[PDB]
Amino acid sequence: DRYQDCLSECNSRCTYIPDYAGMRACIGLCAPACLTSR
Repeated sequence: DRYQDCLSECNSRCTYIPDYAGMRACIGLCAPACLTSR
């Protein structure tokens, strides 16, 4: 589903973030925004 795909690439995309806080927040908000925007 578009949800799994988006989240997948999204996570693996923001996974490059060295900061644990920035990474968790980025991926944590990326999904919600993606689902609400998609």
